Amino acid sequence: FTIDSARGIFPNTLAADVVPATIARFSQLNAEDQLALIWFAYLEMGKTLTIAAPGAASMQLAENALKEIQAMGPLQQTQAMCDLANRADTPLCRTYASWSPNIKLGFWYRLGELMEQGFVAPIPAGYQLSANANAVLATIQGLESGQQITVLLNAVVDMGFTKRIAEPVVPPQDTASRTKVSIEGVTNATVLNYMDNLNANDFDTLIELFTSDGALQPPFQRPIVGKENVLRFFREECQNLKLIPERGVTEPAEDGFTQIKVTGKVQTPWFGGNVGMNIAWRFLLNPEGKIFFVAIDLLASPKE
Amino acid sequence: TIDSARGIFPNTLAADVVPATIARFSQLNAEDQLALIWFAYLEMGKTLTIAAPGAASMQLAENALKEIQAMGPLQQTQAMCDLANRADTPLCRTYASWSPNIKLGFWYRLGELMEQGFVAPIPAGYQLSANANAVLATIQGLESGQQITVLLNAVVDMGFTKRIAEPVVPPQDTASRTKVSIEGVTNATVLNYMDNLNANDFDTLIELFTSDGALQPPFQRPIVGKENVLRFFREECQNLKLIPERGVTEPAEDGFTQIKVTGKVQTPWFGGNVGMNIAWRFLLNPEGKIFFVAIDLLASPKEL
Ligand SMILES: CC1=C(/C=C/C(C)=C/C=C/C(C)=C/C=C/C=C(C)/C=C/C=C(C)/C=C/C2=C(C)C(=O)CCC2(C)C)C(C)(C)CCC1
Ligand SMILES: CC1=C(/C=C/C(C)=C/C=C/C(C)=C/C=C/C=C(C)/C=C/C=C(C)/C=C/C2=C(C)C(=O)CCC2(C)C)C(C)(C)CCC1
Repeated sequence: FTIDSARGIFPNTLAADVVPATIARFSQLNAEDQLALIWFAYLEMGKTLTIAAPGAASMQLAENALKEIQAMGPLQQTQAMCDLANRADTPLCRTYASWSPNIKLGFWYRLGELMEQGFVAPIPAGYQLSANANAVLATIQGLESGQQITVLLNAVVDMGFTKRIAEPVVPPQDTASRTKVSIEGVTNATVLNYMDNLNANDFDTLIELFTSDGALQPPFQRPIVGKENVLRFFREECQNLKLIPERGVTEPAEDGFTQIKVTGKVQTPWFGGNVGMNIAWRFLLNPEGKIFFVAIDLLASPKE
Repeated sequence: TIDSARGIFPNTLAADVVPATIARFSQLNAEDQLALIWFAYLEMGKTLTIAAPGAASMQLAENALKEIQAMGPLQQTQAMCDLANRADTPLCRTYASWSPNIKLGFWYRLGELMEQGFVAPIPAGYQLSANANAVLATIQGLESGQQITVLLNAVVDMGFTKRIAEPVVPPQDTASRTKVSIEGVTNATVLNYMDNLNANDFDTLIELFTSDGALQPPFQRPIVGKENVLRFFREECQNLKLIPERGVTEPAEDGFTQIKVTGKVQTPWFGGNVGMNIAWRFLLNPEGKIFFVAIDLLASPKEL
């Protein structure tokens, strides 16, 4: 069997496909409505949830692009933000496209602050969203917080126009300091080592758990295949998570493989303990215990 | 901008449940994607018959169909999964070179063969996953015009990315042409647009556009410039019946005029058995040329 056929394991896991549905609707909107909608969502979410500050290295990497926009006159600033949302082919859009998700997020965090302050052209006063756009924002505001932040993440990542620029890799947590997870029902060493090395930012140890051709599938994305690609993903995108697995189930699979599904919560360093996303992991392990495939799913509700 | 013009009549109520539903579909495991379509196809076929693919189309897909028919059953199932997964294989590359009609004709013939048992069918008694059953429920709840647009997009999105299309039909003889009538709208450019498209007269039709003008099909990005728009007309827009009903005409910036028309459109795949609810949004420059036209599938007849 293939990586792609393995996507079908635990086929009855209830993934939150309202998230990609909602991003698809969002993507249909006119660019100015896209930007206003996110401005509205950001302002209202900010009443009860504060975004962590972007890292210093991140801000340094986005600094030249931010300066360029801040130096523009107001009509030109608005046009540059529209170019990003439209995925137009421009130098700024190409630069944005070369960035990891964290750098893109930190770029918009800083523009958000500047718009609140009046230093970068704000959404026009009294702006009203289009018919479709107001419905999309209603949908977003009805979602669990973990689903809301995932919609915003995808909206930010999808902007710009397609060299890879990412933050420096943090040193792994010192061995003495590491905590170990406990999962009801699951003593599988590979699963436990996966969770514990990821919580420690120990990506060189983590990648060693994979088969050479192994894949990792993030929520709502295609599998990332092979150790080179999966390690790059870990280093660019997977730093400083907190995985909090709760319970699991272990079953035999074809050809002497084992499949394990674990559910629990995950926190992103952008929100710390203020947002706990509901997550399932679905592992397919070969006979030696190596990870041939792991999918990470955002779940439809805690009921999942 | 072309992109800023996407915002005209911003309050037109597009059926964004269609791209939402496509996004959810696209998350599914490949075998569930194929079974789901098989199920929708079978149930829709009890009240709607798909027109036969044209002879030229069938000839163009003939070699790929023969190759699949020659495979043993496990390999046929694998080939159809490769298509649904967008895997990189020769068959997937060939499929991706085809226009939508050729892809549709390829699946129409495989559908007939699966019904007959000559090509590996969906396993007897197959049950969809949790997410997949919800996706199919959504589809079955949509208007028929929205259902067929979902199936069209699912078919078009398969394969892996030379352009192969059916031959262009000769324009309808002029003595035989009918003329549309639109309540409220006597604009010659809008009327010539509808009438030339209904006559398959793409050379005359393209002449209504500005050099840099664009056409935006339902839920797709603008197709920009006369070369690209004419190619689109010739590959994809043959044998439609546009039945505009009424419209509204307003001034726009820089001496332009914007016109929105609503009505129905029939595709030759279903003839008069499916009438899709459609809006056209035109932006015409001061000389009457089309700078931008968007074609939208509407959320319900209540948007007409
Ligand atoms: C745009 C824009 C604006 C600013 C918007 C801003 C500023 C938005 C900031 C949003 C952010 C900060 C969202 C962050 C979301 C983070 C998420 C959702 C992280 C989820 C990570 C998970 C689920 C990881 C799971 C994993 C697991 C557990 C594994 O086992 C393997 C690895 C991996 C798969 C990664 C303003 C307002 C100016 C208006 C104009 C336009
Ligand atoms: C896959 C598959 C299977 C077969 C599926 C098949 C066989 C499905 C066939 C579906 C079809 C046949 C759908 C056809 C849909 C056509 C549509 C929705 C056309 C809409 C056209 C419009 C709206 C045009 C509007 C335009 C206007 C008015 C303009 O003014 C400008 C041009 C344009 C924009 C084009 C089986 C079962 C084996 C199971 C395994 C997988």
